[PDB]
Amino acid sequence: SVYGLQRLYIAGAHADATSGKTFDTFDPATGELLARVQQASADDVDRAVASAREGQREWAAMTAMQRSRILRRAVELLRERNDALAELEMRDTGKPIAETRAVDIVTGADVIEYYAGLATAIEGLQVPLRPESFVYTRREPLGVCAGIGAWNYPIQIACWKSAPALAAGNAMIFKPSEVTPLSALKLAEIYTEAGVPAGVFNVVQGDGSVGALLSAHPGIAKVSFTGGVETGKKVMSLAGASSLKEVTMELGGKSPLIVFDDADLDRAADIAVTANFFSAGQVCTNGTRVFVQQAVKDAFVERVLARVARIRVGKPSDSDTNFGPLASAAQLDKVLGYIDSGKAEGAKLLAGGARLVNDHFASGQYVAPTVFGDCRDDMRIVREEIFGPVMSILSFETEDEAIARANATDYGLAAGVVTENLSRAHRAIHRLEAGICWINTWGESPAEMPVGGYKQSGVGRENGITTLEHYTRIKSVQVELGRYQPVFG
Amino acid sequence: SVYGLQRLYIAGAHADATSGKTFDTFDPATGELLARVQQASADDVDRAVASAREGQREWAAMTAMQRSRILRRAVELLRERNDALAELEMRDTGKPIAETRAVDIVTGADVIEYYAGLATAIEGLQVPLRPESFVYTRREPLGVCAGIGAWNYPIQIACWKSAPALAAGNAMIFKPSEVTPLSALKLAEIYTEAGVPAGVFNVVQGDGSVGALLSAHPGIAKVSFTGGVETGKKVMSLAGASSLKEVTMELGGKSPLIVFDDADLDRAADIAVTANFFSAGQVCTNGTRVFVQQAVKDAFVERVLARVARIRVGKPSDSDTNFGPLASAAQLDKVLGYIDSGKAEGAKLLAGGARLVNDHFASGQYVAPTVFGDCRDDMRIVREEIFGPVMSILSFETEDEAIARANATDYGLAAGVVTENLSRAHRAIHRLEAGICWINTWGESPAEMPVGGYKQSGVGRENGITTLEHYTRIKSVQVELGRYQPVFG
Amino acid sequence: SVYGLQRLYIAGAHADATSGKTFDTFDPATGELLARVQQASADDVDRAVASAREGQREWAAMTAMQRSRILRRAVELLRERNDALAELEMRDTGKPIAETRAVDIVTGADVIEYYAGLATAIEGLQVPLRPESFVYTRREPLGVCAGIGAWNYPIQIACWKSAPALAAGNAMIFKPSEVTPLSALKLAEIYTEAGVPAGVFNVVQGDGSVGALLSAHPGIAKVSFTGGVETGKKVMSLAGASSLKEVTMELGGKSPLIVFDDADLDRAADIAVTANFFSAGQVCTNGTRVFVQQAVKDAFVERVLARVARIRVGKPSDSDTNFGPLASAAQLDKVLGYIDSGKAEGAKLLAGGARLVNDHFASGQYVAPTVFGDCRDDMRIVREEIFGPVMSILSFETEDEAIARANATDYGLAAGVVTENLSRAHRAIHRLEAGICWINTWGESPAEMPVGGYKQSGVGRENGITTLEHYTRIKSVQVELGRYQPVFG
Amino acid sequence: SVYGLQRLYIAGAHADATSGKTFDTFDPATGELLARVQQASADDVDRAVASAREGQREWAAMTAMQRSRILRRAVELLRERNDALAELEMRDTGKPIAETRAVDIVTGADVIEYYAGLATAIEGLQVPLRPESFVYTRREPLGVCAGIGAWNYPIQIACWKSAPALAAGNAMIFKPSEVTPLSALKLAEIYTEAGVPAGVFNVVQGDGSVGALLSAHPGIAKVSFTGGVETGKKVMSLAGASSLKEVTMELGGKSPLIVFDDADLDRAADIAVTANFFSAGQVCTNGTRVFVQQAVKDAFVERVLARVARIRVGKPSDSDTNFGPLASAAQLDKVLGYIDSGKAEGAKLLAGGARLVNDHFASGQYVAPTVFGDCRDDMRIVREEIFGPVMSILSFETEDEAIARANATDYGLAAGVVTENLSRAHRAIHRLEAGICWINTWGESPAEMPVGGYKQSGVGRENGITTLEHYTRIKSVQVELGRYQPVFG
Ligand SMILES: NC(=O)c1ccc[n+]([C@@H]2O[C@H](COP(=O)([O-])OP(=O)(O)OC[C@H]3O[C@@H](n4cnc5c(N)ncnc54)[C@H](O)[C@@H]3O)[C@@H](O)[C@H]2O)c1
Ligand SMILES: NC(=O)c1ccc[n+]([C@@H]2O[C@H](COP(=O)([O-])OP(=O)(O)OC[C@H]3O[C@@H](n4cnc5c(N)ncnc54)[C@H](O)[C@@H]3O)[C@@H](O)[C@H]2O)c1
Repeated sequence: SVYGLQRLYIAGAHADATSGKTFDTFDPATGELLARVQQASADDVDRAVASAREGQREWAAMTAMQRSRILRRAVELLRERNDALAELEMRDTGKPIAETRAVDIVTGADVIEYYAGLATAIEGLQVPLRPESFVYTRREPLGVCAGIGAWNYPIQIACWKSAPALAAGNAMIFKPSEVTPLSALKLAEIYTEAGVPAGVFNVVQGDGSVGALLSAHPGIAKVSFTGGVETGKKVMSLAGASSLKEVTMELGGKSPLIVFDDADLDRAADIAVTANFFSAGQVCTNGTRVFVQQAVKDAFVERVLARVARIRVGKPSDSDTNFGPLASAAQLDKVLGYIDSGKAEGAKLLAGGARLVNDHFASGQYVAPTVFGDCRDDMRIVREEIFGPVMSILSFETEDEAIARANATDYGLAAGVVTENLSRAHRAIHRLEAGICWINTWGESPAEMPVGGYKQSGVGRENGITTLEHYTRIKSVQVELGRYQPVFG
Repeated sequence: SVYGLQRLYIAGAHADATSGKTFDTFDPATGELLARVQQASADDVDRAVASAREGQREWAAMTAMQRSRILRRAVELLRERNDALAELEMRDTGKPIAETRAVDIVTGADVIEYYAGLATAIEGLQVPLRPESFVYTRREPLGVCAGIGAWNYPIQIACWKSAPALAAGNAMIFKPSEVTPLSALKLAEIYTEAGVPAGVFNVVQGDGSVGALLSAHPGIAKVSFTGGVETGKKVMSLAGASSLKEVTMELGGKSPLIVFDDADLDRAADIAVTANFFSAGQVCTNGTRVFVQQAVKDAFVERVLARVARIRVGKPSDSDTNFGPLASAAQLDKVLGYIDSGKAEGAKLLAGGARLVNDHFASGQYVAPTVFGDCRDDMRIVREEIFGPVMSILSFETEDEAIARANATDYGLAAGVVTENLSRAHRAIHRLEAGICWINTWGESPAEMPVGGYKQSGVGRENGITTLEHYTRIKSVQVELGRYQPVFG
Repeated sequence: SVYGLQRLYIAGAHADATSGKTFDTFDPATGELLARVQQASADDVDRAVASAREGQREWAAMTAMQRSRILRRAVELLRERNDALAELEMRDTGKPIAETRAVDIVTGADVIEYYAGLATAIEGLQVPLRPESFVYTRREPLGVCAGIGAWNYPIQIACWKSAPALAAGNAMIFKPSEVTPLSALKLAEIYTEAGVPAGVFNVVQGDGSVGALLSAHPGIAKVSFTGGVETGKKVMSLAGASSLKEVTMELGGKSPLIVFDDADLDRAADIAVTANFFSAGQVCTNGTRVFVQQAVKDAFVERVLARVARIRVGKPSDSDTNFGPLASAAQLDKVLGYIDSGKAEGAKLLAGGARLVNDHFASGQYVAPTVFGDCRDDMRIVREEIFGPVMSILSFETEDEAIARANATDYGLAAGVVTENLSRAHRAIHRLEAGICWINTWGESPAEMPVGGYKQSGVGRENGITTLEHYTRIKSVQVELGRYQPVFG
Repeated sequence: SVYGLQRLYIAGAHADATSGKTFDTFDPATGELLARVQQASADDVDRAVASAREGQREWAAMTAMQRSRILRRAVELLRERNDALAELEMRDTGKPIAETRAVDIVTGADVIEYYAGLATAIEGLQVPLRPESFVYTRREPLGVCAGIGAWNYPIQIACWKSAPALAAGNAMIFKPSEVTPLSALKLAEIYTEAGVPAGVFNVVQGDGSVGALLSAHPGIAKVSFTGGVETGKKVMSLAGASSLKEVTMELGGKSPLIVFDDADLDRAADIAVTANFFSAGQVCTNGTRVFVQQAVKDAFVERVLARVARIRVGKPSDSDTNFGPLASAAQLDKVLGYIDSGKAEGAKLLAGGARLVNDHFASGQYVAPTVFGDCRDDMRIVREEIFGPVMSILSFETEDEAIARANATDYGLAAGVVTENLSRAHRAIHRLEAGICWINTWGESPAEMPVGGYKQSGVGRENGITTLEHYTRIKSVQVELGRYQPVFG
C-alpha cells in the first residue's frame, strides 16, 4: 500500500484502534491500494469522547483571542502544505489535481480563517425588564460535537465542520467517509501543530456503523452530517432518539438551472457545464436539471455540446486534466445504471453515455461527461440525484412553468437563473424553493454565505456568522435586584 | 356535559372530524364531564395541511405590518376576554382561577404582542464579495408548522408556539393535549376574528397518535413540541426520519435551586415554595432539587415549612385558593407513587405526603403540598421529574459540591441561586448547565428572554428575538455582475 | 385668522410664551392669515427643557411594552384624524390635499407604528472576557432630545424625529419651521391623549433664533435637524461647541437620476416627473439632475414633456389638483431667480418657466412645472439645489461618464438609475455616492429603510432599526468576579 | 538629539515637510532632546489627503479577507517589536518602561488584531417590502478619515483609531500630539511593511494648527479626536462647520469611584491607587473622586496611604520603577497649581504634594503621588480634571447621596463601585451617568468593550463591534421589480 497502515487520531496522537478490523482505501484512477485503515470500535469512540471532553475544557477556558490565534496558525500551515495535501486528496478521491490544488484546501482553510477572526465576536444580549431586574444571555459551547463526512470533498468538509465548532469553544470528533479516510488525519496533525489541545479535534475511522456510534453517543451534544438523504434520515432519527442532540444536515439535491430566453447564452453554457461536470459530477449543489426556454433551446444546446467536447478527460494526477474518474466502482455502477435508465425512458443521448475503458482508463472508474436532451419531469434521471456527470436538459415555454417545475421536487439544495433582466433575475430567484441561489453564476460558496437545504435537502446551515452562533447554546440569566414578591402569602 | 360537543378547527370554522372516535375531557376538581371532543383522523390532518398551505400563501403575501396589525388585534381580544378564558382554563386544567386570571392568558397574549411588534424586524443580510459580486439573504417562511401542546399551560403554550410562527409568515396546525383540548379552539376563533386568514391557525384534536400524524406529515416543515422527555425523543425521531423537519422541543427537567449560606433566607424560602408548588407543582421549570448549605439548613427549612403551612388548598374555582388539584387521575397516581418511593428510600417527610379526600376533595385529584428532607442524589424522587407538588431538600457543604451535584443530571432546563454576594451569584450561574437561570428569583419568563433546555431537556428555544429567527429559513442569493469566468475552458 | 392665536406646548398643555413677540403663518395658495403664533423666549426654552427632563424620567421608568402601547394608541389617533390633519397641513404648506391625505400623516404614523413595535427590541450585548470577568452593555436613553423641522413635510418630520426618540425612552422638544407651525401642536395633543407623560413631547415656536436656543442648550443631549446645508453647518457647529451633543442632520441634495439607453422609457419618464414635481418640487430627495443617455434622449424628453403637460395645476384645496403653489413668497423669489439664471446661462426652456398669475393664482405663490434641456454641469441650476419644480436634463454618452458626473458634487442625499439590465442596475448604484438609492423607482421611503446623506447632505440617518439604536447611549459594564490583582504591589 | 530629524510619512515613505518649521520633543525624565520634528504645512496636509484618497481606492478594492491578512501581519510585527517600541514610547512620554512594555503596544496591537478578524463581518441588511420590491443596505467606507492623538498613550491611540478605520476599508491621516510625535511614525512603517498600500496610513506632524487643518479639510469624511474638552469643542465645531464631517470624541473626565461600606477594603484600596496613579495619573478614565462611605472611611484611607507609600518612584527607564515623571513642564505646572488650590481651599494633604527635586529628579518633571482627604464637592480639585497624580477622597453617608454627588458633574467618562453585594453593585452602576463602568475593578478596556463618554466627556465610542460599524456609511438600495405606478397621471 502507498501510505501504509493508518489509524485513529485521539488525544493529540495517532492511536491504535481496538476493533481488530481494517478497511481499504484505493486510488479510483488506478485501483492502487492507498492504505489499510483501522476501524474504530465502540470502546474507541467512548475514549474519543472522554478525550474530547477533557480537551474541550482546556480549549473553552482559553480566551476567544487565544483560540483565534491558534486557528490562524492552522490556516498558515494549511496554506504552506496546500500542494502536498492536494496531492493526497487527488489520490484518495480521484478528483483532478487541478481541482484539489485550487479548491479543496484553499476553501477549507478559507472557512477556518473566517471563523478564526470571528471567534471574538460571539456575543449574548442584555435587556432590562424594569429598574430592579435585567436579563443577559451567554452563548456557551455545546461541548463535544460530532462531524460525519462525505467522500467528494473530504478535507474541505472536515474544515467546514470543525471550524465553527472549534471557534465557538467546542471539541469535535470527526469521522471521514471510509472511501476517503486519509486527509482528515492530516488536518488533525495540523490542528495539534498549531496549538489545539489534545482531544479538541479527534478522528475516528470506519463505515456507517462507526458513524452510528457517534450519533447515538450520550456524551455528544450535536451531530453535523454530510451525505445522502436516506442516511441523513437515519442519523437525525438516532441522534434525536438517543439523547436529543442538536443536528445539522446537508443532503444532496436535484437543483434546477433556469436558462431564460434573455440569458447570455455563452454565459449560460459555461455555467451549465461547470454546474454538471466539476469534480466529475460529484457535487451536491450541481445544477442537474437544466431548464432552457424554447426560443433559445437549440442555440444553448449547441454551445453546451461544444464545451463538453473540449473537456480534458484524463489521469487526475496530470495537471492538464480537468475531468477524472468517479470515486468508486459503486459510484460508477450507480451512474451507469442511471444512464441506462435515461436511454430506456426515451431521453436523447447527446454526449457521452459510457464508461471509458481504453488504455489506462480501464484501471480506473471513468464515465464520460454525459448530456441527455428532450428530458421529461417523470424520468428517473430527472427526478433522482445521480451524483455523477449526467446533465438533463428540459425545455419550457413560460417563466411560471419553469418555476413550478423547478419547485416540483422534494429536494431543495440549490437553484439558479441565467438572465440579463433585472426584474426577472430577482423575481424568479425569490420564488425558487432552495437554500442556495445563484444569479448569472454557479457554485461559489463564500465563507460569509450560509449554505444548506430546503425541504429534504437538509436541516440547518453551514458557513456565515449564523453557523458560528449555532455551535453555541443560549443560557438566559435573569438577575433580580429588588425584593422577591412572595407568590404564596 | 358543561361545554357540549367540541370538534376540529380547520379553514376558519369548526368542522366534523372523520375518525368516528371521540374522547372526553373532565374537570379534575370535581370529575364533571366538560366536553366530548372529536378526534382527528389521518385524512383530517391531511385536510388541515392543505388548508394551512392555502392560508399561509395569503398570510405571507401580506406586508409585515399587515400581519403585525392583525396579531395586535388578537392581543386586544385576548385581553378583553381574559376572565372568561381564565374560567375555561381553570375548568379544564384544575389550576386555581387566581392563576389562570393573572398568568395564563396574560402571558400568552404578552408573547403574541411582542412578536406582533417584531414582525417588521425580520431582516436578512447583505455582504459584498468583490466589486463584481455580492450576496444577500432572505428569511423566508418555513411554510406549515406543527405545534403539539401539553396540559399544564394549554392556551399559553398555544400562544407561545403560534406567535413567532405566525409573525414570521407561517401557518400552524396545533394539537392541544387531549387532557386539556378546549382553550386552543377559543384561540383559533380569536385569530379568525382578528383577521387571520382561513387555515393560518388550525386545531386538530386527539391523543398521541394524532400528534404522531403531525410529526410524520411530509407537508409540515417544522414541529414544536412541549411534553415529556420520552415522548420528545419519539417526536424528534419521527419528525427527522419522515421528512427532515426542523424541530423545537421543550421537555421538562429536575432543576436545581441552590440556597447558599449567604442567601437572604426569607427570600430563599419564598422562592423555594413558589418554585415547587405553583400550578400544583406542574411546571416544567420548577426547582425541585433544593440544595441548601449546611450552616443555614435548619433555619431555611423552618421558613419553608411555615410558608407551606399557609398554602390555601381548595377548590380552584374559589378566588381564595392558591393550590388546587392535579390535572388528572393518572397524574395523581404517578405523584403518589413517587411519594411512596421517597418514603421507602428513606427521605424524611416534612410536610404533606398524601391525597386529600375529605369533603369535596374526594371528587377531585388533590395531593397535599409535599416536602421531603434529608434527600440523597441516588433517590428516585431526586433523579426523576415528578411533575407534582414534591420538594426534595438536599444539604451540601461547599459551593463546588453544590455545583457538581446540581449538574449531575441528564436534565438541563432551569437552575437558580440565592445569594447576596455579587461574585458568587454570577460565577455559580455561569457553571450551571441549564438554559434558564435565575438569580434571587424564580419562574419569570419575559417575552424578551429565550427559554429552553440544555442536554435532554430540549432542542432550540422559545421567546426572544432569536426564536422568531428560527421560524424562517435562510435563502442565500449570490448576484454575479461581472463575467462568468469559464471553469471548463 | 382662520385658526386664531397659537402658542407653545409645554408640560402637557398649551402655554403662553414670554418673548413678547409673535409671527404670522399664511396660506400660500391665497395669502389668508392662518394664525398668529407666539415665539418662545430663552426662558421658555429653559422651561421646556425642565419639563422634558421631568417627563423623560416618568417615560423611561415605564416598561418598553408600556411605551409601545402608548405609541400604538398615538398611531390609532393619527389614522382616525388623518383627513382633518391633512386639511390643516394643506392650508399651512400649500401642498395638494391629494398629497397630504395620502402621504404626510399616513407615513408619519407609519414610522411611529414601526418604532412602537421595536421599542421592546432595544438590546445591549454580553461578552465574557475570562471565567472571572464579563462585560454587558446597556442602551440607555440620551435624555432630552431636540428636533428642528422644515416646512415641506411638517407633521411627517415631527413624527419621524419623535418616533425613535420616544420609543427609546427619550423626551423631545420640537420646533417646527416658522413657515408651518401648526400641525406640530396637533401631534403634541395626540401624544398627550395617547398617554405620553407631560413633557415628553414639547413644542416651541419661532424662527431660526429659537432653533439656535435648542442647539446651544446645555440640558439637551442630541439635536436632529432637517433643513438647508448652510443652516445645518451652523447647527452642528453650535451643538458641538456648546455641550458636545450628538447630532443627526438631513440637508437636501442635487440627486442624480440616470436614464440609460436600456431603460424602459415610459417608466423613466414617469419616474423623472414624480422625482421633480411632487410637492411642487419641494422634496429634499428629488432627482433634479436627470442624466439621459444620448441614444434615447429625444424619445425620453418627448415622454417627459407629454406627462408634464398633463400635470393638474390648481388650488391645493381641490382634490383634483396634483400640483399647487410653493410654500412662501421667499421660495417663489428664489425659484424664479434660478429660472432666470438657467435661461441666462443657456439652458433650453422646454416647459414652464414662469409664475402663474391668472385668476386665483395671482393670490398664491405658483410657479409652473419647469423643464430645462441641454444643461451643462457648470450651470448654477445644475450645481445648486433649487427646492422648486425645475428639472435639469443632461445628456451623456457612456456609463462611466454618467457616474463620474453624477458623483461630481458635494451633495450626496439620493441617487437612482433606470435600466432593464441586472448587472448595470447594481454596478451603477454601488458606484453612486449617495445614501438613498433607487432602482427603477423613486421616492419611496419605507420605515425599514435607513435614509440620510453622504458628503454635505447629512450626518447620521433616520428610519430603520439602526436609527432607534442612535437614540440611546452605550454604557459598558465590566463585572470582575475574581481577585483584583494589584497593579501597585 | 537622540533620534535626529524626524519628518512626515506620506505615500508609503518618510517625506520632507514644506513648512520650513520644526518643533522639539523631549524626554521628560531628563530634558534630553529626543528629536527635531518637521511640522506639516497646509500643502502637506493637502498632499496627505490626495495620497490617502489614492491609497483608499486600492485598499477598499481588496477583499475583506485581504485586508484582514494585512492587518494580522501588522499585529505580528507589533508583537515582534514590542520591547523596542516600548523603549521609544517610554523615552517620549516619560511613562515607566514596566508600563510601556506591558500595556501600550500590547493593547494597541490587541485592537488591530480584533478588528483584523472582524473585517469580514461587516454586513448590511436585506428586507422585503412586498413581492415586487426589496431593500438592501451596503456598509461602504467613509473614505479618508482623520485621527488626532493625545500624548498620554501615543501609539495605543494611533492603533485604536486606525484599526477600525482601516478594517472597514478607509484610509486614515493621523496627527500625533506634538508632545509625543515619534511612535506614530513607527506604526506607519509597520503598516507599510505589512502590506498596507501607500497613503492608507499617513502621518502628519505639528501642533494644534495642523490638527485644525485636518478638521477643516473638505476631503476628509470623519474626524476622531482624543484630548481635552476645550479643544474637543473647537474640533467638533470646525469639523461640522467646514464640511459636515462625522465626529468621534474622547475628552477626559472626573470619574467617581464609590467605595461602599460592604466593599472588600483591600480590593478597594488597590483599585483606588491604580485608578489614580497609573501612568503618573495621566489617564482620562482615572477615578479621581474617591467616594467612601463614612463607616469604612478611616480603614480605607489607612489602606490607601500604606499602598501609596510603597509606590516605586524613579527613572522610567528602570524596570523597577512603577511611577515616573509627568509628560511636560506645562503638565507639572498645571498639576502643582491644582495642588496649591487644594491646600488653599482646605483639603487635607495626606500624601505627596510637591515636586521631587533631589538628585536626577531635578532634571525631570516629577510630582509625588498626592492624596487629599476631607474634600468637598465645591473644591476646584474635585470639580476639575487635573490629569495628574492627585486623588481626592470624599466621605458620604448614604447610597443615594453618593450616586447624586457622583452624577453632579458635566463629565461622564467612567465610573465604578466597590461592593460585595449583588443588588447594590448593579443598581448603583445602572444609575451612574458614565459610559465606562467597572464593578470591583478599574481600568481594563477590552477590545470587545465600547468605550466613550456621556455628557461632555465625548461623542461616539471606540472599540467593540459597534465602532467598526461607525467607520462605514449606510447606503440603502431599493430595488423595484414591478411596474412603477405613475404618481402624475
Ligand atoms: N416546558 C416543558 O418542558 C414542559 C411543560 C409541560 C409538560 N412537560 C412534560 O410533559 C409531561 C406530561 O406527560 P404526559 O404523558 O401527560 O404527556 P406527553 O409528554 O406524552 O404528551 C404531550 C403531548 O404530546 C402528545 N403526544 C403523545 N405521544 C405522542 C407521540 N408519540 N407523538 C406525538 N405527539 C405525542 C400528547 O397528545 C400531548 O399533546 C410532564 O411529565 C413533563 O415532563 C414539559
Ligand atoms: N430632508 C432634507 O434634507 C430636507 C427636507 C426639507 C428641506 N430641506 C432644506 O431646507 C431648505 C429650506 O430653507 P429655509 O431657509 O426656508 O430654512 P432653514 O434651512 O434655514 O431652516 C430649517 C429649520 O431650521 C431653523 N433654523 C434656521 N436658522 C437656524 C439656526 N441658526 N439654528 C437653528 N435652527 C435654525 C428654522 O427656523 C427651521 O425650523 C431647502 O432649501 C432644503 O435644502 C432639507
